[PDB]
Amino acid sequence: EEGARLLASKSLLNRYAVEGRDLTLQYNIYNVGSSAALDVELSDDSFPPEDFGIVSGMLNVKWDRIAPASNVSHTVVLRPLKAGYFNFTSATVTYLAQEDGPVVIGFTSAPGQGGILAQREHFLDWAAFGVMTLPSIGVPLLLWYSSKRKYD
Amino acid sequence: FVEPSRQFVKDSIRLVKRCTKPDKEFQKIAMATAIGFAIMGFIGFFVKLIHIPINN
Amino acid sequence: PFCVILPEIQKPERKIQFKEKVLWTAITLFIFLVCCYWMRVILASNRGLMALGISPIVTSGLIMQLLAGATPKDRALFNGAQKLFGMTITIGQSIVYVMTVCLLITIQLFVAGLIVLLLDELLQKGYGLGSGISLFIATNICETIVWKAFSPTTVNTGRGMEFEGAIIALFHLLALREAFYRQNLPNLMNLIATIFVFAVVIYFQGFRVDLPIKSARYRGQYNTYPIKLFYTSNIPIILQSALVSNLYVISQMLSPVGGLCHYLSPPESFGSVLEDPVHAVVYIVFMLGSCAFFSKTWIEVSGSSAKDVAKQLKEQQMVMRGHRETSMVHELNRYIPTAAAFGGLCIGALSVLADFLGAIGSGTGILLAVTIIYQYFEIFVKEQS
Amino acid sequence: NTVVPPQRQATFEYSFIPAEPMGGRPFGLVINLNYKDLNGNVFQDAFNQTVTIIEREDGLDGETIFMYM
Repeated sequence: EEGARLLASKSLLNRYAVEGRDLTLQYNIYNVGSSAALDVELSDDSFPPEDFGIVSGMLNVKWDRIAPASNVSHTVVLRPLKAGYFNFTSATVTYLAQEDGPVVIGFTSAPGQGGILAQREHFLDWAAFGVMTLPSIGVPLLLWYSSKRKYD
Repeated sequence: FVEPSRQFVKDSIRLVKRCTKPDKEFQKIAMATAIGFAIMGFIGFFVKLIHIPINN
Repeated sequence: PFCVILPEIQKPERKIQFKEKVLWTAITLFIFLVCCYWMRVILASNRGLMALGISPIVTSGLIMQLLAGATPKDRALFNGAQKLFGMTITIGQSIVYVMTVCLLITIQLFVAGLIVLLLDELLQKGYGLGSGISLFIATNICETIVWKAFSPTTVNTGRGMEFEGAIIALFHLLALREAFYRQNLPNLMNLIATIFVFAVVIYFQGFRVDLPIKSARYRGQYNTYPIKLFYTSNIPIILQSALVSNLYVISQMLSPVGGLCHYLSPPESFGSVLEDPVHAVVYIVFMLGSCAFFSKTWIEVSGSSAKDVAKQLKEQQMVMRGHRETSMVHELNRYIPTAAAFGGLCIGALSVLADFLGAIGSGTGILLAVTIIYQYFEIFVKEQS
Repeated sequence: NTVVPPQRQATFEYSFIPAEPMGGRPFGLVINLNYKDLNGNVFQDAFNQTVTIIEREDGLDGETIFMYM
């Protein structure tokens, strides 16, 4: 009898979980009304094709079910290709309400950009970058200690 | 080439060292100047509070 | 040959008591303040028939003097020529108002044509509250002193009651939130910061290098020639930076806090604003450099350089204790050129400190006020034994 | 531009955050159905609502500013 319809906004949770992490987009629903909605539509219209790849090509998922039994799929597995700057553009979640029929055009677009550098040559990236140069850390100290032992 | 800059600040330093400044003397001179400034500001406040009562 | 048909006005030549000047010359400005470019207002005035009348009257004198410098025959052309431009300056602001049937509005300018012309010459004689700076201090301090009296007399509310004042509103608030929102009527907080600016400026005002000086004929008392740290009156330095700021703004408006080009703009925020320092830090760099540039060039043109001061002292027969006349310049050059460069830098830095702290008067302008009120202080102390 | 047949409903969301402080003052929130036919004119077929908030602090970090004061 009330509203509280789909609010599946894409948030900038981590931007770094593990090396080669594939984004697990998840959709949240919070509704208390006793009625039901039909003809779900999950479309990946606004996604970066260069940095994130969709599992089932162009995702166009139709569910048309309101039941605690189960759901078709809400765990979208975006598989990245290479390290760089990734943008969480948006995720299209429309509903073809059987009560009315026209598309409920709703997609949450956010300017969330994150950087993941090369894992092998954030934490692992910057750590590997810092530990890359070995001689500059030890050789000056080696010479200093040699001078100390020659003088002490 | 940046030497004139190094010159200028240094000269500025010298000026501050050469300039006479209120040291105990700070108390006396600053208090006298502040009293003068306060009384002059009070005179200014008094002279510029005459046109208000036209609206009340 | 056609300019020898206008007479002039007379002046008194007798000693006048100071009480008459302090009591009579400080009044009659209410007629100009009956009505009390909002950013540009700080130049001379606010209303766009009243207009300003501060700059034009001294501008006429500057024009006549420069024409003279470009003799009884020329003397008679001084007081007579100001009336030639007196009508031009009055209509100048009105026609500007017209561009950015309206011809009937010109009747309102009939009274305003001569309102300030009479006062132009009379105020100069006496105590010495001339050069239009007496007008500036009166209005500048007014926005600071009547600011407190505004709160009891304010009728507008907006969202909270104000007809009964806001300084003491314990019944309205109480619990009581003494830390209210100072976005309008900041009278509670700006007074805290401004008094700090008043104390710091007067401390730097007293800085000067005292140069030993003696009469070239009499043995005995030694006097000091004072070279002030600023060494330049605040008006020559701050105006040269104020005018260029006004000239920049009017140019951009014809060709900036909202919906305007924001390439160059003074920072303005409660507390601190920082998104890209490449804008904030550049503003102070250009402000400090210009002030020193303006102060350093002013002495070269105002006859206050080291070379000119020695000529003044030679004329007055004053010499250094153990130096020749030619060595006057060298000792003066030890302090005079660097005092103007550093003094202009300091006074500019005080404006940045005044602006950043958000004192009364939006920081800028109070430096002009504190100096001039100090400028007449030296007269006041010496006239009282 | 939502289209709904009769006896059915469609859900829409809005979110407003008062920049200026407010409290104990409802605003309009009037519902106007802007349905237009081929003629090209819209007929206005219009209730109100309420809004309120308690103000404690505001700014980038209001708490630290008030504590500093």
